[PDB]
Amino acid sequence: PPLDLRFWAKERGLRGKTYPLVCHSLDAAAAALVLWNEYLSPGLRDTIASSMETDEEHAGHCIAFWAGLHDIGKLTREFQQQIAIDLSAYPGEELSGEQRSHAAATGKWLPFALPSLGYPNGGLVTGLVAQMLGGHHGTFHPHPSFQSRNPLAEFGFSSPHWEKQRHALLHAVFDATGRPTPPDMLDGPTASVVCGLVILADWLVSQEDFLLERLTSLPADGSASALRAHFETSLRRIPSLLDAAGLRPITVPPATFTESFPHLSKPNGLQASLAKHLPCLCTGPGLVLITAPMGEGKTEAAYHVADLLGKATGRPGRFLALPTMATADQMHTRLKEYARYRVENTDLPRSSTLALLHSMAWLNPDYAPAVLSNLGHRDPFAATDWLMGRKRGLLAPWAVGTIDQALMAVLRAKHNALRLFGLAGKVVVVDEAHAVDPYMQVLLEQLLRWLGTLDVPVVLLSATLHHSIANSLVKAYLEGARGRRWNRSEPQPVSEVSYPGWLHVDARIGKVTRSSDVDPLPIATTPRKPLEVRLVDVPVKEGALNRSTVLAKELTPLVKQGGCAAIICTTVAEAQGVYDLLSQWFATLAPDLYLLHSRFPNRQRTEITATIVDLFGKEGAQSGRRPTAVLVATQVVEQSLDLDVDLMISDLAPVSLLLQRAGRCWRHEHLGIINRPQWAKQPELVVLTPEQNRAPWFPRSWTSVYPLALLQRTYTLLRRRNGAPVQIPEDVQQLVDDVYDDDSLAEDLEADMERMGEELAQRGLARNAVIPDPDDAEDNLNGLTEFSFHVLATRFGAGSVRVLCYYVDTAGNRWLDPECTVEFPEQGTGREGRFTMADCRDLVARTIPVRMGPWASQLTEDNHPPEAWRESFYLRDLVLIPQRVTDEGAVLPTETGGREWLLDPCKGLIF
DNA sequence: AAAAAAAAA
Ligand SMILES: [Fe+3]
Ligand SMILES: [Fe+3]
Repeated sequence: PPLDLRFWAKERGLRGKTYPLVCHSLDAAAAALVLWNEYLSPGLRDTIASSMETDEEHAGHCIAFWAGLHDIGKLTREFQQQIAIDLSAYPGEELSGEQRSHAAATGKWLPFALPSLGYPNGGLVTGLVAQMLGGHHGTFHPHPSFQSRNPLAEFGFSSPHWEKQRHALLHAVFDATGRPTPPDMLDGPTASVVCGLVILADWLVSQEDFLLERLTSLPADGSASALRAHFETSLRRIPSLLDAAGLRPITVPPATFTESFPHLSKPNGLQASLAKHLPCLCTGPGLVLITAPMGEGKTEAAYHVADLLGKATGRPGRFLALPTMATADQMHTRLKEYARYRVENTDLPRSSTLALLHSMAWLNPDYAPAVLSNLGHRDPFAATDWLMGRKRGLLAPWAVGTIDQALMAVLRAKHNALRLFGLAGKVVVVDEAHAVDPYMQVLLEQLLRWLGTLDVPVVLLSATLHHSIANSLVKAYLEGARGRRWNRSEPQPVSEVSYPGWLHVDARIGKVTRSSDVDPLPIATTPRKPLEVRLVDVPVKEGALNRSTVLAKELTPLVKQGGCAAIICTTVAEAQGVYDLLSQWFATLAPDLYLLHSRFPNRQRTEITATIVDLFGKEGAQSGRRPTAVLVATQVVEQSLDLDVDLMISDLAPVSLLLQRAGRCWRHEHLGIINRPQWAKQPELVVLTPEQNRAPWFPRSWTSVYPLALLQRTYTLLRRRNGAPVQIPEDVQQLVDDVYDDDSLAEDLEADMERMGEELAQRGLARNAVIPDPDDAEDNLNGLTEFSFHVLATRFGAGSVRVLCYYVDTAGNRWLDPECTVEFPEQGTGREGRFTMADCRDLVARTIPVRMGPWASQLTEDNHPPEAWRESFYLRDLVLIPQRVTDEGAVLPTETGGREWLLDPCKGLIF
């Protein structure tokens, strides 16, 4: 039966014309063939073809065939009738009432039509292929279950008339894709990756410009030759689609370590070790763990290892995962200049974007941009509009972003196959591994498991990391590589980690090689004085600390001779108070005071951070800008601050964090450009702690952020040391390990029990969130996107919402400032009162993250933005916090949600 | 009671 072109696949946006289902099908086939050849990493074609146990050319054709069958389910009365169409010649299959999606039809039809071409009826291959294609809008469905011997009919495909056309179309794409034979073998995780591929094919050839063009040259009839021609014409056009979307591979030539960093004069201990010992080890897929301090150039080490693992696996793509948006912003810049220098300066990639992947990237004026428009004229690595979209970010050839963007691949959620696919062709590098908590850790573990089975190499960077965590992460990777999980009797892969140190895991044979194994000698780092740690008891007034006496004593030498010092507090109110205390004291004269926590407007925090890393940081010490200054802060000090302080005062915290904090003490001493006042004899950490009145007691505010047992364990650990200073990095790992491993450090058995149960809560909630282990998804993709009864989180806990303070006078008119000069925008200044990106930028610059709590259940009408803001994705979910201002001009504490709020210019948000 | 992230075809 010659096929009927009357059946459509697209209408909308086409100016009254419709695009025939055959044509869209072949476009998709052609798009997949091109993607397979010009987009996929060489080593991913190799992994995919191995699963299917056939050659790359056959694999590709199979895949092109499948992709051209994705919308076969549209060929039904239920879909076709949505527009005007003459179906007089096709009686039967009357509307069932089911309202069943075209992608579900596809998966319901294919299992029972595919055998007519060679596929095994009831076969594993047949089932997966159908299920995968049914998942093409991001949701997988169950295998079709049926009770009769006529499954086609049982599922609604009962018209012989409609059935010939469904078969004509099946044979048409089969013919155009070279009639490939069915593969012998196919498996879940492979199929899930191919699905992402079929999705990217649908998306690319669905762009209105592409469709409006193809509409000029539709085939004349449904003849084989007209259809062969359409396919070929579409083949011709797909590479321009890759160039326009920014998707071309970025390949970097092999080089030595010094060739790759020519402005690096002295290669480091770490660096010399890795570059010397790893190339022999990197023979194929595998994991490298590197644990080392700051200032040891782990960054340059990782780039080099990534290129090694890259070449070995035929994976030129990169994804670098960062703990924060700020650090991802920094690294994206770093990675860009590296790529500029490294790629052949003659042949710049002008149609290959290096993407930045996080939720605040759109509002980045550097990154965000301001069709075949300007093809081959963009700046190399520049962000493309296409790659701004949706869940496309991980399809960029190189990308840097939050670890969260990688974790979303293994969460039960729509289009997680897309992110799996985008990751599958890359080398993935996760930085700051020691910073992922138990919940994130179970997610990182399922990710590692899935990368392992997909042959993607992984570099894990960490500061000092507990051996149990290191073990978990390498065990998961290995579990994926080898196709089965660990036994209770099987010996652990990592029983000790050293700091500094590194480790390599071969996916194939499962062998773990430590650095100590290949050189007995320890790796040399920057020599530093041992860190002095001193416990100072602090009096307690009304369950809180009276830091008064102690702050006076320890800071007095600073008031005389100068120097930089930092006071770290466990909560915001505590930091807010301490700043008030030193505010009043310093009023009696010299020296500078600063305050940083999370509760400042975005612009003001970027401001405070900048003048702070400026004064205390490397560039300030090198510019002679370092003052002759006291920082008050919360755990913001823990991430991403270039600071060098002469003294640090911290509340008690888990040693891991207390050691991380103390990384600021004399951070840049080796560079003898730095003047330390006389009283600064040693690098020293003063740990504050309540004076007790038999297992240590701590303020409730502290035990709300850290587990009491953990505090107790750390206190005991440090007391036991009797004033002895900490050799860095010599005693570091020991302390990290023992604070958990040593049970005599926990005298309060009830609290230690509550701590382990809390961690059990975290791991278990994560275990519910993630997709199945690759071995559980072998013959069935359905649990990848299955959930019932809300979006699943990449981080544990209640989360935050951004708030926007506005101000009211006694009318009351509403203003954005306390002066009441800048009016509150009901509308934004764009044509037709619509908000621009610039509007959203200047607005989001004033917002503040607030921790979720009871207050959010008690909001009213005047806490919600106007009708107009409901339009903008960026402004929609904001919460307004009113601030009364008197006619005299004073700003008053103002009720919202059952408490009072006050935005102070020096202390930020108070409640 | 910290910090941290987070419309497609
Ligand atoms: Fe579709
Ligand atoms: Fe489609």
